[PDB]
Amino acid sequence: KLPEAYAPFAPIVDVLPVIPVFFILLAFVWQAAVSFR
Amino acid sequence: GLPWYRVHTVVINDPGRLISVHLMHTALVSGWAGSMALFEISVFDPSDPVLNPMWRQGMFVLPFMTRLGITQSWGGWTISGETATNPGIWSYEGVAAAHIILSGALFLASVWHWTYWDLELFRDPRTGKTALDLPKIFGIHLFLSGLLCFGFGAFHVTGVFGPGIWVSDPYGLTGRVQPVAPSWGADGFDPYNPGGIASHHIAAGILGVLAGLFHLCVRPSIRLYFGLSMGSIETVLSSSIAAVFWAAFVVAGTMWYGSAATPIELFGPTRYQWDQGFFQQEIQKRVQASLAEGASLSDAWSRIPEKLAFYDYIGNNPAKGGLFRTGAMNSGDGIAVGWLGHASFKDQEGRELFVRRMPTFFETFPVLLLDKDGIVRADVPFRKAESKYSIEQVGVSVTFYGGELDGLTFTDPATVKKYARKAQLGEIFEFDRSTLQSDGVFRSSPRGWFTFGHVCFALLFFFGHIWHGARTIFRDVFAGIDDDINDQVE
Amino acid sequence: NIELALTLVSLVLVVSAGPLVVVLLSARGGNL
Amino acid sequence: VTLALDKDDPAKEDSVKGLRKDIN
Amino acid sequence: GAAGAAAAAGAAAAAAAAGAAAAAA
Amino acid sequence: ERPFSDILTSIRYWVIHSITVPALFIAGWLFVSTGLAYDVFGTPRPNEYFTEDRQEAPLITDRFNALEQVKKLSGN
Amino acid sequence: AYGDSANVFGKVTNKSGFVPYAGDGFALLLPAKWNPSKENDFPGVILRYEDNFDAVNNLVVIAQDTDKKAIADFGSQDKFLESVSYLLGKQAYSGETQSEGGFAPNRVSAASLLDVSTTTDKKGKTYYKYELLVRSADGDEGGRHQLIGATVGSDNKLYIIKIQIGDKRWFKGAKKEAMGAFDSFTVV
Amino acid sequence: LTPVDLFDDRSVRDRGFDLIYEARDLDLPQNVREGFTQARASLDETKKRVKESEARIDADLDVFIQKSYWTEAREQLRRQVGTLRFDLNTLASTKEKEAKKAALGLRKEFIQAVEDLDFALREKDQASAAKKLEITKAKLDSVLAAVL
Amino acid sequence: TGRIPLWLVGTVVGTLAIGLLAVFFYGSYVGLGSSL
Amino acid sequence: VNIYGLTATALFIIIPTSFLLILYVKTAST
Amino acid sequence: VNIYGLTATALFIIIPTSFLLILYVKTAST
Amino acid sequence: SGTFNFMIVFQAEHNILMHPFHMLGVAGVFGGSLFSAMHGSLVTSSLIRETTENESANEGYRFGQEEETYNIVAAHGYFGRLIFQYASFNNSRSLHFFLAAWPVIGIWFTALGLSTMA
Amino acid sequence: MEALVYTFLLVGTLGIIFFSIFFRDPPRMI
Amino acid sequence: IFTVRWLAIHGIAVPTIFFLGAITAMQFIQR
Ligand code: CLA
Ligand code: CLA
Ligand code: CLA
Ligand code: CLA
Ligand code: CLA
Ligand code: CLA
Ligand SMILES: CCCCCCCCCCCCCCCC(=O)OC[C@H](CO[C@@H]1O[C@H](CS(=O)(=O)O)[C@@H](O)[C@H](O)[C@H]1O)OC(=O)CCCCCCCCCCCCCCC
Ligand SMILES: CCCCCCCCCCCCCCCC(=O)OC[C@H](COP(=O)(O)OC[C@@H](O)CO)OC(=O)CCCCCCCCCCCCCCC
Ligand SMILES: CC1=C(/C=C/C(C)=C/C=C/C(C)=C/C=C/C=C(C)/C=C/C=C(C)/C=C/C2=C(C)CCCC2(C)C)C(C)(C)CCC1
Ligand SMILES: CC1=C(/C=C/C(C)=C/C=C/C(C)=C/C=C/C=C(C)/C=C/C=C(C)/C=C/C2=C(C)CCCC2(C)C)C(C)(C)CCC1
Ligand SMILES: [Fe+2]
Repeated sequence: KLPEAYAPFAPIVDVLPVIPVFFILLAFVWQAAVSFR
Repeated sequence: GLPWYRVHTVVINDPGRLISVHLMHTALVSGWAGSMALFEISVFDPSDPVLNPMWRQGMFVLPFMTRLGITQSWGGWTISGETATNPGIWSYEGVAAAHIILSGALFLASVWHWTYWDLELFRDPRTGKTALDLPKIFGIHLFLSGLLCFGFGAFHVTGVFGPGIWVSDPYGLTGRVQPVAPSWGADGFDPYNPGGIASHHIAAGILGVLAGLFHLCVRPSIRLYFGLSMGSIETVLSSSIAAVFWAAFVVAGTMWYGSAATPIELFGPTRYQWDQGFFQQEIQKRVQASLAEGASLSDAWSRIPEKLAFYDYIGNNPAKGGLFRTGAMNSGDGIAVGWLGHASFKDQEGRELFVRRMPTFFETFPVLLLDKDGIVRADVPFRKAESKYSIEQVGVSVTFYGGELDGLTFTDPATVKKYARKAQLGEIFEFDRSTLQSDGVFRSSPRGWFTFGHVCFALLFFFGHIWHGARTIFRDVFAGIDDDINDQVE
Repeated sequence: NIELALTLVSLVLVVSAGPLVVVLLSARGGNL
Repeated sequence: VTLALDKDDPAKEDSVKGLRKDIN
Repeated sequence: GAAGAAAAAGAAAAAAAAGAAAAAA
Repeated sequence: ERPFSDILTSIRYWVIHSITVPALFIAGWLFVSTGLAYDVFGTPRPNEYFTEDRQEAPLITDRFNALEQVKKLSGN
Repeated sequence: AYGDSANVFGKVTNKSGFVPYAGDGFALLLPAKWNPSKENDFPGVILRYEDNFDAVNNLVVIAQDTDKKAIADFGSQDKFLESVSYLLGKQAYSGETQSEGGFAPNRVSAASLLDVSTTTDKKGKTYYKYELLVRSADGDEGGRHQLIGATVGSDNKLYIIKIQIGDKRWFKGAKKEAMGAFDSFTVV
Repeated sequence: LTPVDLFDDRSVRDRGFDLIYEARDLDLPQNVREGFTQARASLDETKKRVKESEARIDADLDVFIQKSYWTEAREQLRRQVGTLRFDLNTLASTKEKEAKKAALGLRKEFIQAVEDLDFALREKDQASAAKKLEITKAKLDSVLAAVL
Repeated sequence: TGRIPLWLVGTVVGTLAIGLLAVFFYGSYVGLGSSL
Repeated sequence: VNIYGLTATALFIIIPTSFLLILYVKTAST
Repeated sequence: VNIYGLTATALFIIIPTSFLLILYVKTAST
Repeated sequence: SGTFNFMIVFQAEHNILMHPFHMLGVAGVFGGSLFSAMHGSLVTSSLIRETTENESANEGYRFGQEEETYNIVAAHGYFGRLIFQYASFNNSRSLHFFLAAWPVIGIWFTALGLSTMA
Repeated sequence: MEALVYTFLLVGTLGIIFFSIFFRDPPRMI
Repeated sequence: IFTVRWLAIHGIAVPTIFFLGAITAMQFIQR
């Protein structure tokens, strides 16, 4: 596990790897917001 | 000009060449029927009808002559196993000749209608062009159809004037051609009743006459003239191809399932008789009929007919075959010579054992010997390194009852394994792989080959129904679509 | 289970945080 | 010794004797 | 069960309130 | 009229489909979580596969008497 | 169709991996993923479960009636296994061979006793527990582990358990299912 | 038909048999599975193998060098010696904290003597490997006079 | 018509469609059909 | 090696081969 | 009945039969 | 038959049928056979009448002609009523890209599925 | 014997491939 | 609104959300 001065922050760490899947999805939201111009 | 696949459509416009081109096909079909019946008579072996019958020898059209009364030959022999004192004119060779003589007569008629195509009958009055009155033409031919149907049913099948059809017992032992009586109750729709066949062709023959008189007189509706495209000779082709694959699924269906119109003495047993234990139960019903009245084992198994034990065999199952395992059933395992007995298995604790028979799916199947209650006690194991059900340790001996090995016991662990692997195939028989140089692996009966053709034909004729129904409804757009056809969108 | 619940709260605050940029920038301004 | 039913059960088990009336 | 219907009826009345929170605006 | 993009962007669509759509999801949730789906379709619950009579897979093995046999195989 | 609620958000009823069994005169904890086999290998089989995955992994209990009251009356543990050596099967290949590797001549299988014990329970009766590895010439499963345990009950009846596990499955977790079933075997 | 035959192998588990079965069940920790817990829990088994490791170094490794058997001297230094790094940490983790730095400092330079002996045995330099070995045995006795 | 933006509909509806799919992968590791 | 298959192969070649050659050389001369 | 003579008869028919049919249907269409 | 051995042994050791990239490859060759029959029949069923019924319709196209021998609007306006109107491709260039991309991407996955089971 | 028939069917198929490439009916433009 | 286009979608969409509520509750049935 993490060092024990950081183990309360371990719930945030389990969400951190999937974030670049949301970066490719954000390019589709931004292009949907300009209506795919 | 035309493509290769469109050459026969020169006949669609003139009815005289349509007579001539159906006459040539009819000369070839009956020319096949006589030629195949001459080929089958020239190779048929009528010596043993009990243990080498016609379906065992690859005879395909000989069980169709024998189904409608032709049982005798110009070589003296019959089917039931006796000498014909008067073969008559309607032998097998008389009918094989009557189709060849008809083949040449239909040949000459086709040459006539090809040259004399421009008959005045084919041109309708007051327009002068070639036309056919297809509602009345159907009414003529439906009238002749129900007249032959009633004639075949009341006279040929019923035995009023004709000979009759083949009728046997449930177990394929005692079968002859005898007349039937029509059965008009609910029993006439049981298709294993031969009386429903005679009761069919009378009732369907009378209705086909009455329907034929309708279509002779009552002209069709105009709304139903255009909607079914009655003025084309191809809307009758599409509906007739639809009629003949419907028929070919029914015909191949009743051949495969078995019916009174498909006897097992002519076409062989069905695959559902091996699966459902049809002959095995009756063989056990007759042993237990004799052990209950007071008799020995070897004196009860001798009372079973050798023909009944031959139906109880996996090699006469029509679904134990192959698509390119060609020829007779005798070419596979040999000509059956004699029933070799009934193998009964006992172990060293004096307990009877019963070989689990090979199911119809299995090309190979492990041999298992089960007890009375259904628990495996012995087998021929694949791994013999540390076994616990081997025949050698369990001590399986085999005794025969009836047949050629009656009252003979085998305790040799090599011999017992040989007959245990023959007992999963059914009753034990002795063959000869030298008379026809047999391969060693089974074939299918004519009951299986007829079914294979007549479902492959019934499925390819579904596509021909689809093609020719499409060419009538879409006759105007066959060569392409119009240039201004863009009005079909919003 | 608070360790599983905070992981869900951390998911929702981040999975919104991308479209939160896109929604807010669409409303005020609009140079996306 | 053996009924005709429990001779066609250990040999075929798809038998029309063994399949019908098999609620017992 | 009950808790599968309690939080179900919670958002049945929350989305009815939140659906009316913008319907009043 | 109404070509699939003035519906999804209309607010009257979502004053309907934010009420009927969750109440239909909950209706599907409660069809199974009240055990009614095990009763309507006759699928066995995870404590209903093996009674005390049999500890093996069922086998129907009888054509015309299957209706009361599957009642005996299920244990009712 | 009795209406019981589905187990939404509910606690499990069995994560032990063992099902308690009670036959006639004995009780043991069967491997929970195993199912009853309709096979009688041996004279005296009461139950015989096998694995769902492969039929090599199986157990069997055997209740022979005997004239003796204690398991020491059968002699010692070394003289006991040679009497009950039929549990390991018989070499059905009486062929002559010297080309199989790691075996005596004409032997295509060789059992090897690896462990004995003399454990008891809260009733006082001692057991004869065995642990073998039976190798074969083809060497299927990497060998086969045998877990033989035997005792005589309070009704002069010899109860013998034999758990057979293929060695391929043994190191992959079927030791926990077998030893947990083998230690749980108590004859009342 | 013959029965199977038994063999008295009840003492192979006492010697070495149930050792690859402990290294294959995935319920034990890997320190129990790799043999790491058992080396730390019993001090005398490390003290047996470390005195055995110098028996493989002080006597068994020079013999392959004067006859120039390189691939039997590269792997003499890895076969039974292949636990000595893990062993010399367990024997040095039983000392005082100013004695452990004296222990791990001597243990660190014996590592630098073996890794220099290995490279001498790698380019087949017999005049260097026979010289690097005498340095290696001196650094070996300095560690073993500290941790035991 | 145009009362709610279509891209915000397609984001939100697409999110709880991906969110519902993640429940189907969550339930594939726990409960029924989890092999434990 | 049978009498059937050696000549069924030759008839399935030559009867459709030459039929197509009858139609092609008819066409290629037009 | 040999493998030679049954198929040498069939080849001496069909190879010159169809060759003449190739040349006739070529000619009769001209 | 050596290929067939290679397939049968592969499914025992790697379970290729239960792999999604082989599932996508089957979708590429079943889709690629559907779309070959679909695009192949809509073009064939939209041919402009250029020849008679005594000659094949394939004679109505000339190699190198610059006009376009079938009606794309009638083909699109037929598949539109068959399932849905916006479920079709009114763009023949966009039709032929999807016609290329469905087998090629599907076989790209089953080539990688075979290479991941490698 | 049948291997002679097998190679004749394989050589004959590779013959048609050779004629379909180098003796194809050439596409005339316009 | 009961038209053909309404009966096409809600023939599909109404049981789809009913089963998606059913299948989601099956993910939390433990045993
Ligand atoms: C009148 C002359 C005549 C007679 C008496 C026979 C007699 C015989 N033929 Mg031959 N045959 C004839 C003409 C004749 N044939 C012609 C002209 C042809 C060329 C088409 C053939 C081609 C032929 C073949 C290919 C075969 C025979 C066979 C047979 C034998 C059995 C027939 C059988 O089982 O058919 C069964 C007949 C039917 C099941 C009839 C099918 C008709 C369907 C059911 C009716 C459906 C349409 C109907 C109009 C629906 C409306 C009904 C109602 C509403 C009106 C029998 C010896 C068989 C044989 O063993 O010969 C070696 C055989 O294989 N025949
Ligand atoms: C669907 C109709 C149908 C079918 C298929 C059969 C089929 C059969 N019947 Mg049955 N029958 C039927 C209807 C039918 N019957 C009807 C309606 C009656 C009542 C009239 C009978 C009454 C009847 C009797 C009484 C007998 C049969 C017999 C037969 C069998 C032999 C007939 C045969 O093969 O002729 C095949 C015929 C042809 C293929 C046509 C050949 C054409 C000839 C050769 C051309 C030349 C004609 C002439 C000789 C030349 C004249 C010269 C002139 C110009 C100068 C066969 C199983 C016989 C039988 O089974 O005995 C063993 C028998 O005795 N049938
Ligand atoms: C009281 C008088 C009477 C009596 C006793 C009979 C007795 C009989 N009739 Mg007849 N019949 C009569 C009057 C009578 N009929 C009259 C007045 C008519 C009107 C003209 C008919 C018309 C008629 C027809 C058209 C048929 C019979 C058939 C039968 C047989 C029924 C049992 C059978 O073989 O089933 C077997 C037949 C069926 C089970 C038919 C089912 C049809 C299936 C669905 C066709 C499947 C093909 C289809 C394309 C499906 C796709 C393929 C599939 C694999 C997916 C029996 C001989 C049938 C027959 O001869 O069978 C050999 C038959 O097909 N009868
Ligand atoms: C529906 C039609 C039909 C049916 C069911 C039968 C059924 C039967 N016939 Mg008969 N036969 C028929 C039509 C039919 N025949 C016709 C039209 C002829 C004239 C040519 C014959 C001539 C004939 C003879 C001379 C013999 C039989 C024999 C047999 C039996 C064995 C079947 C067999 O070996 O199949 C073989 C089946 C296959 C090989 C599968 C066919 C699958 C397709 C069609 C292959 C085609 C693919 C490809 C394009 C071919 C190119 C390959 C090339 C190398 C040739 C069986 C009872 C034999 C028998 O037992 O007689 C006693 C026998 O000696 N038949
Ligand atoms: C009662 C049955 C029947 C009849 C009378 C016709 C008649 C016709 N068909 Mg249709 N057709 C049928 C069944 C039938 N078909 C079936 C079952 C199918 C599905 C396979 C088709 C599929 C079909 C297509 C796709 C087309 C036709 C066309 C035609 C026309 C020209 C045929 C031609 O020139 O062939 C010429 C054939 C040859 C020169 C050689 C064919 C050789 C093959 C391999 C068969 C070998 C012959 C074999 C010995 C006989 C066994 C047949 C078996 C049923 C017993 C003609 C109107 C054409 C049409 O409509 O033109 C506008 C057309 O394009 N048919
Ligand atoms: C995929 C199947 C299929 C297709 C696309 C067609 C297509 C066509 N058929 Mg064909 N046809 C088929 C199957 C098919 N048919 C079958 C199986 C039969 C019975 C043999 C027929 C018999 C037939 C005839 C006799 C005629 C056509 C005609 C036509 C054309 C006009 C449309 C029509 O009336 O359809 C036919 C209508 C249907 C197939 C729909 C009927 C479906 C009903 C509602 C189902 C009833 C079954 C029942 C409820 C289930 C209980 C039994 C169950 C236990 C198995 C068209 C080309 C006509 C034509 O060519 O005109 C130019 C014409 O004359 N068809
Ligand atoms: C050895 C290979 C492997 C063996 C394969 C065996 C099976 C072969 C199957 C295919 C057979 C040929 C199919 C039809 C070809 C065709 O129509 O071409 C059409 C072209 C016409 O082109 C035109 O031909 C004109 C000449 S003329 O018009 O033909 O007189 C010419 O002037 C013009 O430039 C040109 O455009 O023909 C030619 O160019 C030359 C004539 C070809 C003669 C047929 C050859 C037959 C094969 C014999 C090979 C030896 C066999 C025995 C040894 C194994
Ligand atoms: C008496 C016993 C019976 C004798 C019968 C003997 C005659 C039988 C002749 C049948 C063959 C005729 C076929 C001509 C074939 C032919 O001429 O093609 C051309 C033809 C139509 O082309 P068109 O419409 O342009 O026609 C123009 C005209 O010139 C044609 O006459 O295409 C078809 O008819 C569809 C079927 C083609 C199928 C082509 C082969 C496809 C499969 C290829 C397999 C090998 C490659 C794949 C390997 C994996
Ligand atoms: C002139 C004349 C005559 C003669 C006649 C004759 C001689 C006839 C013959 C006829 C014949 C001799 C015929 C035959 C026929 C045959 C056929 C017609 C066959 C066919 C075949 C087929 C059709 C096949 C098919 C197929 C195939 C391809 C393979 C397999 C599958 C199938 C089956 C599909 C006389 C002298 C009497 C007198 C009078 C006149
Ligand atoms: C029921 C009956 C029967 C049957 C019958 C029949 C089936 C019949 C048929 C019949 C027929 C089916 C007939 C046919 C005929 C045909 C003809 C008669 C033809 C002719 C032709 C011609 C004459 C031609 C000529 C020519 C030539 C050669 C070339 C040049 C040109 C000309 C055109 C000139 C019997 C016997 C069983 C018994 C009695 C009753
Ligand atoms: Fe295209």
